[PDB]
Amino acid sequence: CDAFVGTWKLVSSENFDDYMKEVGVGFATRKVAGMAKPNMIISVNGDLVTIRSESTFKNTEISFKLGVEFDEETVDGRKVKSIITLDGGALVQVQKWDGKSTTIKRKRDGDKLVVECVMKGVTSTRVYERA
Ligand SMILES: CCCCCCCC/C=C\CCCCCCCC(=O)O
Repeated sequence: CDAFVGTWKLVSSENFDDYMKEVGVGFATRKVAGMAKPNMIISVNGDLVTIRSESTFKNTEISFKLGVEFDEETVDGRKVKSIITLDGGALVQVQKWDGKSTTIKRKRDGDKLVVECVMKGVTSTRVYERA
């Protein structure tokens, strides 16, 4: 997960609003949340990985052990159970809440960090470049 370490900047987003809507995010949040060009800061300390997202709207931060389920309060306000594992070079995150589930995969693609989100078939792709 050292290949993910660093600060990243959003450079392109595709279908993110559709994803949020499939997730159930409210109109206001979707608008403000989508307005953003958040920075993602990933760091590793021992077996604890931290993924931070910063923007003018809201900052988020989760610290976890890969493979151990934990509580996460998403940027849109959901309180979910997340599990993040390292598979094939990608960080695969699954969030579960109110009987629903969504997958967020973070992978390295060339010199970029690509975030793919999936909810009920609706998928969004966000590309980040080193800040
Ligand atoms: C309202 C969105 C809820 C889902 C948030 C998780 C998005 C994961 C995918 C790509 C990283 C996007 C940047 C992090 C979200 C913060 C957005 C913000 O408020 O600036």
